[PDB]
Amino acid sequence: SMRLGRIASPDGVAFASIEGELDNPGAMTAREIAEHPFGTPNFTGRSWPLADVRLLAPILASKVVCVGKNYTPADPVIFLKPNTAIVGPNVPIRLPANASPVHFEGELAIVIGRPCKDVSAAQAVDNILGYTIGNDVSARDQQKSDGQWTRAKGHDTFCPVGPWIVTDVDPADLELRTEVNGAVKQHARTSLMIHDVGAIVEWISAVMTLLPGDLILTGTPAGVGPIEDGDTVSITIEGIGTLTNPVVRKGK
Ligand SMILES: [Zn+2]
Ligand SMILES: [Zn+2]
Repeated sequence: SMRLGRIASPDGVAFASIEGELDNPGAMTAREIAEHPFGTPNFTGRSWPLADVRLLAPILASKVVCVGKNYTPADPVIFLKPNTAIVGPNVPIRLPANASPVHFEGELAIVIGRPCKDVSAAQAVDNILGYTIGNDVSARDQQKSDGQWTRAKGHDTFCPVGPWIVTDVDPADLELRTEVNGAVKQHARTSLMIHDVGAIVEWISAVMTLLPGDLILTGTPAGVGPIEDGDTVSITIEGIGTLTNPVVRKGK
Protein backbone atom coordinates (compact mmCIF):
# COMPACT_ATOMS: atom_id res chain seq x y z
CA SER A 1 0.00 0.00 0.00
CA MET A 2 2.56 2.64 -1.14
CA ARG A 3 3.84 5.37 -3.44
CA LEU A 4 7.06 4.05 -4.93
CA GLY A 5 9.40 6.70 -6.33
CA ARG A 6 13.06 7.34 -7.06
CA ILE A 7 15.09 10.10 -5.45
CA ALA A 8 18.47 11.79 -5.60
CA SER A 9 19.30 12.57 -1.96
CA PRO A 10 22.51 13.45 -0.09
CA ASP A 11 23.40 9.70 0.10
CA GLY A 12 22.73 9.28 -3.65
CA VAL A 13 20.10 7.73 -5.95
CA ALA A 14 17.55 5.34 -4.37
CA PHE A 15 14.01 3.97 -4.50
CA ALA A 16 11.80 5.47 -1.79
CA SER A 17 8.39 5.14 -0.22
CA ILE A 18 6.87 8.60 -0.58
CA GLU A 19 4.61 9.12 2.44
CA GLY A 20 2.06 11.79 3.42
CA GLU A 21 -1.06 13.66 2.29
CA LEU A 22 -1.21 14.07 -1.50
CA ASP A 23 -2.21 17.75 -1.24
CA ASN A 24 1.04 18.68 0.55
CA PRO A 25 3.89 17.27 -1.58
CA GLY A 26 6.47 19.56 0.19
CA ALA A 27 5.89 18.01 3.63
CA MET A 28 5.89 14.44 2.25
CA THR A 29 8.54 12.07 3.61
CA ALA A 30 10.84 10.14 1.25
CA ARG A 31 11.54 6.88 3.15
CA GLU A 32 14.64 5.32 1.57
CA ILE A 33 14.25 1.76 0.31
CA ALA A 34 17.18 -0.63 0.72
CA GLU A 35 16.09 -3.79 -1.11
CA HIS A 36 13.26 -5.45 -3.09
CA PRO A 37 11.42 -2.44 -4.61
CA PHE A 38 9.28 -4.85 -6.71
CA GLY A 39 8.69 -7.39 -3.91
CA THR A 40 8.32 -6.60 -0.24
CA PRO A 41 10.50 -3.53 0.11
CA ASN A 42 12.65 -3.09 3.20
CA PHE A 43 14.08 0.26 4.31
CA THR A 44 17.53 1.67 5.12
CA GLY A 45 16.32 3.75 8.07
CA ARG A 46 17.00 7.04 6.28
CA SER A 47 14.31 9.49 5.28
CA TRP A 48 14.09 13.14 4.11
CA PRO A 49 11.33 15.65 3.58
CA LEU A 50 10.57 15.38 -0.13
CA ALA A 51 11.35 19.12 -0.57
CA ASP A 52 14.95 18.27 0.38
CA VAL A 53 15.54 15.72 -2.40
CA ARG A 54 15.23 15.50 -6.20
CA LEU A 55 12.27 13.43 -7.33
CA LEU A 56 13.20 11.36 -10.42
CA ALA A 57 11.35 9.18 -12.94
CA PRO A 58 9.96 6.46 -10.65
CA ILE A 59 11.32 3.58 -12.71
CA LEU A 60 14.15 2.51 -15.04
CA ALA A 61 12.08 0.73 -17.66
CA SER A 62 13.66 -1.61 -20.20
CA LYS A 63 10.90 -0.65 -22.61
CA VAL A 64 7.77 1.42 -22.82
CA VAL A 65 4.90 -0.40 -24.55
CA CYS A 66 2.00 1.81 -25.57
CA VAL A 67 -1.57 1.52 -26.73
CA GLY A 68 -3.04 3.61 -29.59
CA LYS A 69 -6.71 4.56 -29.86
CA ASN A 70 -8.17 3.41 -26.49
CA TYR A 71 -10.97 5.80 -25.42
CA THR A 72 -14.75 5.56 -26.22
CA PRO A 73 -14.24 -3.27 -30.61
CA ALA A 74 -11.02 -3.37 -32.74
CA ASP A 75 -7.98 -5.24 -31.35
CA PRO A 76 -5.42 -3.08 -29.46
CA VAL A 77 -2.82 -1.33 -31.61
CA ILE A 78 0.50 -1.31 -29.80
CA PHE A 79 3.81 0.49 -30.36
CA LEU A 80 7.05 1.17 -28.51
CA LYS A 81 8.80 4.18 -27.11
CA PRO A 82 12.55 3.78 -26.35
CA ASN A 83 13.52 4.13 -22.69
CA THR A 84 15.80 7.02 -23.80
CA ALA A 85 12.54 9.02 -24.16
CA ILE A 86 11.78 8.86 -20.43
CA VAL A 87 12.15 11.87 -18.17
CA GLY A 88 10.92 12.38 -14.62
CA PRO A 89 8.72 15.05 -13.05
CA ASN A 90 9.68 18.68 -13.74
CA VAL A 91 12.21 17.80 -16.47
CA PRO A 92 11.75 19.82 -19.70
CA ILE A 93 10.21 18.23 -22.80
CA ARG A 94 12.51 19.45 -25.59
CA LEU A 95 10.78 19.92 -28.96
CA PRO A 96 12.95 19.41 -32.04
CA ALA A 97 13.39 22.75 -33.82
CA ASN A 98 11.73 21.18 -36.90
CA ALA A 99 8.67 19.44 -35.33
CA SER A 100 5.14 20.91 -35.42
CA PRO A 101 2.58 20.28 -34.12
CA VAL A 102 3.97 18.37 -31.11
CA HIS A 103 1.16 17.04 -28.87
CA PHE A 104 0.94 16.06 -25.23
CA GLU A 105 -1.06 12.93 -24.42
CA GLY A 106 -1.96 12.30 -20.76
CA GLU A 107 -2.15 8.58 -19.99
CA LEU A 108 -2.54 6.12 -17.15
CA ALA A 109 0.64 4.08 -16.95
CA ILE A 110 1.03 0.49 -15.78
CA VAL A 111 4.28 -0.57 -14.14
CA ILE A 112 5.05 -4.30 -14.40
CA GLY A 113 6.32 -5.79 -11.15
CA ARG A 114 7.72 -9.17 -12.22
CA PRO A 115 8.84 -11.09 -15.32
CA CYS A 116 5.78 -12.32 -17.21
CA LYS A 117 4.57 -13.68 -20.52
CA ASP A 118 1.20 -15.02 -21.72
CA VAL A 119 -0.70 -13.57 -18.75
CA SER A 120 -4.52 -13.75 -18.81
CA ALA A 121 -6.40 -10.47 -18.25
CA ALA A 122 -7.62 -11.74 -14.85
CA GLN A 123 -4.02 -12.53 -13.81
CA ALA A 124 -2.73 -9.05 -14.76
CA VAL A 125 -3.24 -7.78 -11.19
CA ASP A 126 -0.66 -10.32 -9.87
CA ASN A 127 1.98 -8.96 -12.27
CA ILE A 128 1.44 -5.22 -11.81
CA LEU A 129 3.59 -3.26 -9.37
CA GLY A 130 1.20 -0.30 -9.62
CA TYR A 131 0.16 2.77 -11.55
CA THR A 132 1.73 6.04 -12.52
CA ILE A 133 1.29 8.78 -15.11
CA GLY A 134 2.73 9.06 -18.57
CA ASN A 135 2.85 11.83 -21.16
CA ASP A 136 2.95 10.21 -24.62
CA VAL A 137 4.58 13.17 -26.39
CA SER A 138 4.00 12.92 -30.15
CA ALA A 139 5.27 14.81 -33.21
CA ARG A 140 2.09 14.70 -35.38
CA ASP A 141 3.76 15.83 -38.65
CA GLN A 142 6.24 12.93 -38.33
CA GLN A 143 3.43 10.44 -37.58
CA LYS A 144 1.64 11.34 -40.78
CA SER A 145 4.91 11.52 -42.70
CA ASP A 146 6.31 8.11 -41.53
CA GLY A 147 3.06 6.08 -41.16
CA GLN A 148 4.88 4.18 -38.40
CA TRP A 149 4.59 6.10 -35.13
CA THR A 150 8.05 5.22 -33.79
CA ARG A 151 9.96 8.38 -34.72
CA ALA A 152 7.09 10.78 -33.84
CA LYS A 153 6.84 9.28 -30.37
CA GLY A 154 10.50 8.34 -29.74
CA HIS A 155 12.45 11.60 -29.32
CA ASP A 156 14.48 12.11 -26.14
CA THR A 157 12.18 13.61 -23.43
CA PHE A 158 8.98 12.48 -25.15
CA CYS A 159 8.07 10.09 -22.35
CA PRO A 160 7.65 12.02 -19.07
CA VAL A 161 6.67 9.54 -16.31
CA GLY A 162 5.82 10.01 -12.65
CA PRO A 163 5.49 11.44 -10.10
CA TRP A 164 5.53 7.98 -8.41
CA ILE A 165 3.94 4.55 -8.66
CA VAL A 166 0.87 3.81 -6.53
CA THR A 167 0.64 0.14 -5.63
CA ASP A 168 -2.86 -0.14 -4.23
CA VAL A 169 -4.98 1.97 -6.58
CA ASP A 170 -7.80 0.46 -8.63
CA PRO A 171 -7.38 1.63 -12.26
CA ALA A 172 -10.95 0.86 -13.40
CA ASP A 173 -12.54 4.28 -12.89
CA LEU A 174 -10.14 7.11 -12.17
CA GLU A 175 -10.34 10.66 -13.42
CA LEU A 176 -7.59 11.92 -15.73
CA ARG A 177 -7.12 15.65 -16.29
CA THR A 178 -4.51 17.39 -18.45
CA GLU A 179 -3.68 21.08 -18.23
CA VAL A 180 -1.50 23.30 -20.38
CA ASN A 181 -0.70 26.54 -18.50
CA GLY A 182 -3.54 25.85 -16.08
CA ALA A 183 -6.15 25.42 -18.84
CA VAL A 184 -7.93 22.04 -18.93
CA LYS A 185 -7.50 20.17 -22.25
CA GLN A 186 -8.29 16.57 -21.36
CA HIS A 187 -10.89 15.63 -18.79
CA ALA A 188 -12.08 12.03 -18.70
CA ARG A 189 -12.24 8.82 -16.64
CA THR A 190 -10.29 5.60 -17.22
CA SER A 191 -13.70 3.82 -17.20
CA LEU A 192 -13.95 5.05 -20.81
CA MET A 193 -11.02 2.84 -21.91
CA ILE A 194 -11.94 0.50 -24.77
CA HIS A 195 -9.47 -2.13 -23.51
CA ASP A 196 -9.01 -2.16 -19.75
CA VAL A 197 -5.74 -2.76 -17.88
CA GLY A 198 -6.10 -6.55 -17.82
CA ALA A 199 -6.97 -6.72 -21.55
CA ILE A 200 -3.95 -4.53 -22.35
CA VAL A 201 -1.57 -6.66 -20.28
CA GLU A 202 -3.07 -9.84 -21.72
CA TRP A 203 -2.62 -8.51 -25.27
CA ILE A 204 0.95 -7.20 -24.85
CA SER A 205 2.25 -10.20 -22.80
CA ALA A 206 0.98 -12.55 -25.54
CA VAL A 207 3.39 -10.69 -27.88
CA MET A 208 6.42 -10.02 -25.70
CA THR A 209 7.92 -10.81 -22.31
CA LEU A 210 7.32 -8.01 -19.85
CA LEU A 211 10.03 -7.28 -17.28
CA PRO A 212 9.93 -5.75 -13.77
CA GLY A 213 9.91 -1.99 -14.31
CA ASP A 214 8.46 -2.10 -17.84
CA LEU A 215 6.01 0.70 -18.51
CA ILE A 216 2.76 0.39 -20.38
CA LEU A 217 1.00 3.59 -21.56
CA THR A 218 -2.69 2.78 -21.87
CA GLY A 219 -3.83 5.44 -24.38
CA THR A 220 -5.05 9.01 -24.14
CA PRO A 221 -8.60 10.51 -23.98
CA ALA A 222 -10.08 13.22 -26.21
CA GLY A 223 -8.54 16.71 -26.11
CA VAL A 224 -4.97 16.13 -27.32
CA GLY A 225 -3.26 19.35 -28.40
CA PRO A 226 -0.03 21.24 -29.18
CA ILE A 227 2.76 22.21 -26.81
CA GLU A 228 5.24 25.01 -27.50
CA ASP A 229 8.27 26.68 -25.96
CA GLY A 230 7.35 28.17 -22.57
CA ASP A 231 4.37 25.88 -21.85
CA THR A 232 3.86 23.75 -18.78
CA VAL A 233 1.83 20.55 -19.02
CA SER A 234 0.32 18.88 -15.96
CA ILE A 235 -1.49 15.57 -16.03
CA THR A 236 -3.40 14.59 -12.90
CA ILE A 237 -4.80 11.15 -12.25
CA GLU A 238 -7.13 10.55 -9.31
CA GLY A 239 -5.54 8.36 -6.62
CA ILE A 240 -2.06 8.98 -8.07
CA GLY A 241 -1.05 12.63 -8.30
CA THR A 242 0.16 15.08 -10.87
CA LEU A 243 2.90 14.77 -13.45
CA THR A 244 4.18 18.24 -14.48
CA ASN A 245 6.75 19.17 -17.12
CA PRO A 246 7.92 22.39 -18.67
CA VAL A 247 8.39 22.60 -22.47
CA VAL A 248 11.28 24.16 -24.41
CA ARG A 249 11.87 24.27 -28.14
CA LYS A 250 15.42 23.55 -29.33
CA GLY A 251 17.12 26.45 -31.17
CA LYS A 252 15.48 29.25 -29.13
ZN1 LIG B 1 -12.66 16.70 -12.88
ZN1 LIG C 1 -0.55 7.57 -26.56
